[PDB]
Amino acid sequence: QLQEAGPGLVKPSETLSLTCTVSGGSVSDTSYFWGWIRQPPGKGLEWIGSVSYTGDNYYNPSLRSRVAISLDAPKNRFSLKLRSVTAADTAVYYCARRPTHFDFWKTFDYWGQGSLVTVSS
Amino acid sequence: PEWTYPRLSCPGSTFQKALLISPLIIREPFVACGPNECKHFALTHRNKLRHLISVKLGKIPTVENSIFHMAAWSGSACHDGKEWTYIGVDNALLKVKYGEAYTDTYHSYANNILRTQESACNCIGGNCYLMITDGSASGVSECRFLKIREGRIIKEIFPTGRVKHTEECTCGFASNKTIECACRDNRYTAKRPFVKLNVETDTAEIRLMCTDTYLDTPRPNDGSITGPCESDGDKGSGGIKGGFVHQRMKSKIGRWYSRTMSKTERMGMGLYVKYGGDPWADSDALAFSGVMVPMKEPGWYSFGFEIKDKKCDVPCIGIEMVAATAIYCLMGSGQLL
Amino acid sequence: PEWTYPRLSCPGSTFQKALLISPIREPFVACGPNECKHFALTHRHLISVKLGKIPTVENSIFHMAAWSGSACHDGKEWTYIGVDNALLKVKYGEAYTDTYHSYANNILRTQESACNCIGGNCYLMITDGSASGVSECRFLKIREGRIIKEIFPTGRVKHTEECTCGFASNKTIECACRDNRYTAKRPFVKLNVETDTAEIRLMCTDTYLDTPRPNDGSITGPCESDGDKGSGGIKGGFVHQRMKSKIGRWYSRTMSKTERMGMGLYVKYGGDPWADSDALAFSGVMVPMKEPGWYSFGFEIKDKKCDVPCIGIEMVSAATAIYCLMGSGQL
Amino acid sequence: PEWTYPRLSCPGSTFQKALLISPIIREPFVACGPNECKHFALTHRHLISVKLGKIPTVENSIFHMAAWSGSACHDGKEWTYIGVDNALLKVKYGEAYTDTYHSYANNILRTQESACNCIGGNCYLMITDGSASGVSECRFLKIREGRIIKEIFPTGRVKHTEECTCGFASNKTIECACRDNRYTAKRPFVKLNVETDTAEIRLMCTDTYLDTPRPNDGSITGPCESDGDKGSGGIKGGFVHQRMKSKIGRWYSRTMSKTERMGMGLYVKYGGDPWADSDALAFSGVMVPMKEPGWYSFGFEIKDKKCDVPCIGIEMVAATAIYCLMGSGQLL
Amino acid sequence: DIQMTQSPSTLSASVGDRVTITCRASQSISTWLAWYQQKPGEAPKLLIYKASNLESGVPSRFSGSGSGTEFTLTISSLQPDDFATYYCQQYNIYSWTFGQGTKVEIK
Ligand SMILES: *[C@@H]1O[C@H](CO)[C@@H](O)[C@H](O)[C@H]1NC(C)=O
Ligand SMILES: *[C@@H]1O[C@H](CO)[C@@H](O)[C@H](O)[C@H]1NC(C)=O
Ligand SMILES: *[C@@H]1O[C@H](CO)[C@@H](O)[C@H](O)[C@H]1NC(C)=O
Repeated sequence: QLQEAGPGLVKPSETLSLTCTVSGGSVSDTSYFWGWIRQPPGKGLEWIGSVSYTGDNYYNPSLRSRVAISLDAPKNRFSLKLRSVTAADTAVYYCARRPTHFDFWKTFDYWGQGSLVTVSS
Repeated sequence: PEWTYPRLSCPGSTFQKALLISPLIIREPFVACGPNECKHFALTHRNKLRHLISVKLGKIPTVENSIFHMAAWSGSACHDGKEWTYIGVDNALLKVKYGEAYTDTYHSYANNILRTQESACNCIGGNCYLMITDGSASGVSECRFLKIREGRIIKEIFPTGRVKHTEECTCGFASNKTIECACRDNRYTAKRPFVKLNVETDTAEIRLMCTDTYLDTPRPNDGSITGPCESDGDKGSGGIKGGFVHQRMKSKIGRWYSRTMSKTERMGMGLYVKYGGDPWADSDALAFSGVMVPMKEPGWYSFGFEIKDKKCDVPCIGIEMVAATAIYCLMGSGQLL
Repeated sequence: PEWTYPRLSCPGSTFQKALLISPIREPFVACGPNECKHFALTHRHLISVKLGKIPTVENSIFHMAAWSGSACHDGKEWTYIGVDNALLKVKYGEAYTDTYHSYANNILRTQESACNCIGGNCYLMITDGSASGVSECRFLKIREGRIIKEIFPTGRVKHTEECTCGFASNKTIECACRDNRYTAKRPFVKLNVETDTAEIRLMCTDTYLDTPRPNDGSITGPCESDGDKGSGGIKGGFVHQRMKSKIGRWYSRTMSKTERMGMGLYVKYGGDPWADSDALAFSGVMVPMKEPGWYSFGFEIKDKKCDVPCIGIEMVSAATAIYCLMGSGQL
Repeated sequence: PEWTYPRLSCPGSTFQKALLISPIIREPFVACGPNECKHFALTHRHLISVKLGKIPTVENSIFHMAAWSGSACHDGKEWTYIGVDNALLKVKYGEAYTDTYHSYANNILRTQESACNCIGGNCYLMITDGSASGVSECRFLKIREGRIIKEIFPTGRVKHTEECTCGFASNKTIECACRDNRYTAKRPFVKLNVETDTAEIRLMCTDTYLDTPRPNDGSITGPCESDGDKGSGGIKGGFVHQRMKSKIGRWYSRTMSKTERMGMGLYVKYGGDPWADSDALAFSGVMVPMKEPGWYSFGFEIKDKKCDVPCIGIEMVAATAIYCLMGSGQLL
Repeated sequence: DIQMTQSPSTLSASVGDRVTITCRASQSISTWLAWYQQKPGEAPKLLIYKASNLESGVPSRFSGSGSGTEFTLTISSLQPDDFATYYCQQYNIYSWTFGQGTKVEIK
């Protein structure tokens, strides 16, 4: 249902832009949050952020100076934009979907495949 | 003639009935205070003839006493230490008046009903922060903070976080670095959104209050929303502006809130308090301080304001009673009587 | 307490309804540093209340007996002017200071508006001679309540009444005047305050401003000509928008061409009204056609650093609506 | 601005009507600060204020604070407002609520519906707490810029002190003439220091029996300290000090009638100490004819540019009247 | 934010053995703790919702419980398909933070 696409390589100071294509569901559906999870090589997971069609948006405060997430409903997809990528940002970037069903009882039920992005000169 | 700043609060630990104004036909009152005077603002009874008016606090709102600041179905007022700012709305347009002159305006963004905090706004230095909101109460309604300087709108601040529905925010200063607001939320939840505005960075963020004490009306039983702090529980439809003030002590920030007694009608009004903490991530219940208004009496909208003393500020909460205005203030200590 | 001067206008490009005063006749507003007063005549006396209050007997101060009058502020004090064949009486602050006699032995009238003070010199328009015929106006320069100089205009002086005046700049006062009997086209006065000299010529603008009026452009003639519908008339609103590089001119007009109903707001920027036929742009409707929309007047609200052009409208006793140059966008 | 230290009074020997004000308002009192006098009263429930000289109404009045008992003073910089409504006493300074005082005896807390006396920045206020028909102690609160900084507990006869009328005897002394319900028709008198914040109460010795209902002066038959006939109920009487360079005059009011609250007379004595001086006060004249009611009577002082003017008012049932020490001769 | 620690960070366990993994929140997270199974090369699969419940399709070998700060995930019988790195996160206050997770090696 979720599939990442975009550059597998950026150099320091460049903006990274990754897009997750949605199928079998819709980014226009207000019951879901869409977002990104980062996994540096050799490390565990770091949450980046998530957005809703209703306008709600959350980001990881250690990153929320350099990040924006756009929910591009007309093309049923969404994207992650990271500014000033420097080095420690090399990671697999995964997209995921979180229903707000029942009462916000779920955490990312659907996952993409991930896209590994290298940061290098 | 110098700018106001947030100041530490006047010593005291409890609230008591301070003053009751109970008779013009007015609605949705609020109080705003400058360096040496308080004014009681209300709208004169949506309709092109509605106006933002004021009388000195302690006066009965009559035609002889009331000054008409501007045409408006909604509005607010502020005092920056040099002068008064009068704000209001009459698609829709928001007008700003500074002292005697009209200055800037702002057009509905949502091209829908535009409203502002029905309360005093919060000024630091010459910069007044006003919450404005639009998009309709029945659905998604986005708020923005306008930074107003001598009547001009210099910056529009778009919040992050839970922003799908924020209305009728009661704001006050938590500290010299920030403004916090307890907001109404129609359609979606009994939990009030809580806004934190960073005035050094002009950045706003909204998260749902985590406390298990539900403050809006109608509400489900306290503690009855088995979700993460952020979730929307039941009975989202309806709602009303809550009272909210800060008690700024040298080492701790107290937070005072109002709630109706009715989980159904807008009846009675209770006072709740928590000292310290961080409401966005704090589920603990608010302590009950007392009853401001009995359950047999109307208790509608409530608002915070602060009275300026010569060397400290006094947190106060006012209550609308369909409409009479009751004022409760942080004077002395003991139970609220 | 220093003398006022015209100042550049507060940034903004449009007018919006500001304030309505509603449950007196010939209302107007005049402003000085830190205050505005609403003036009107008592059905006769010249009275006032602080702007924003609803006029009541308890609230109203009686400045003088008058069936016609005006008011001004020079930065130090208020000037109150009025008429009651009649004499013009001039009061300054608390004292009655001077007078001016009728000159055509007829109904002496004034602006029914704010006058325009620069430095300590207040420029007042006075007129006599009778509405149904030739009526010559004169300007009086009033200093600390005394009439220091009378100014006699050149140009088309056949008929000038109820002039709405304001500053185009620090070196001149312009006025949009009523003209009964002869034309639907308003006379436009340019008063040079450096030289105490005035000229009057018709506004060349095709968009006739008085009431009753012919259709826009409906008179083939030079800028200088009179046309149809000369009998009847009403005072128009008029303010200037003084910008660093341009002078804007705002005018009011009734919506009906035949009746005192509704009120529209029109604007043109730059040019020379005495030799410029281009139509004024329509900014919007101040008053719907189902509502009175009668007399209108200009005034300016003084901000701490700049001035705000405002136009008020009489609505028949009568209510007063105020529109001001706040912000930008449509009215 | 500076503090309202008390000053010697404006010369004169007698009183006459200075001002009468007349058309639900009850228990009026007035107070004056530099350049300003206000007329205070309670509604039937807020403490309200109208500038002295205007007839109390809605348009000319303010609702300063919720209360069914209260008082006011000015310290030279700002007005202090006091009021109560197990009631709590609230203190408001200017526009801000600054402090509170809880019940003590857990009874009907009441204060002085007369005037608060400020010296320097320290305002002295009498409070009463205790039934009506029984023992009721009073305390003096010392209030500074709206905050209660000291509670003063009196010695002497303290079994019952209520609704006191206070004024300055000098820079270093405040004296008050207090009501006594239940125990005696004689009026208690409190002497309060300010240098030591010490109060003492003794019964006025003076055989004028300044209260109502009262006996004839055939009570006493007991040392000044004798709580004799009647005293039930009582009236809030009052007095002012004349403060002359050489002696202290003391001007007191007494209901003309010994039974109901009818009429009102003015009495004076100069010098001495009322705690141990039985001589009757001289009669100066009638303030209110015994055809008209004469209820609460408060003291206040009007500040002149260089001196103070002792004034005594009175409640009619409501309406009031002010008598002032103006010139000489006799009260008319 | 809330710092979360997992333990043991590395686990050696046999087939048919029983596995217990513990999450230790520095602050209470009520009962909202989620758990994921990340097989190498794959996005983490959710296993546990509100401390327990159990995500649909999870083999019934997995179950979680706990409250406040100390929570566990257990595997009733370890099978080779359970080889994975396991992770947990706060699922209450925002800034969802994951612990380092644990590696479960099957022998
Ligand atoms: C804010 O800063 C001003 C600087 O003059 C200070 O006077 C004021 O007390 C401070 N207020 C608070 C709440 O810290
Ligand atoms: C000219 O107009 C400006 C407008 O701001 C004013 O400041 C200035 O004093 C005026 N000068 C004179 C002498 O009229
Ligand atoms: C008390 O001392 C002050 C000192 O300034 C003086 O003004 C005042 O008159 C004195 N009191 C009396 C009763 O004179």
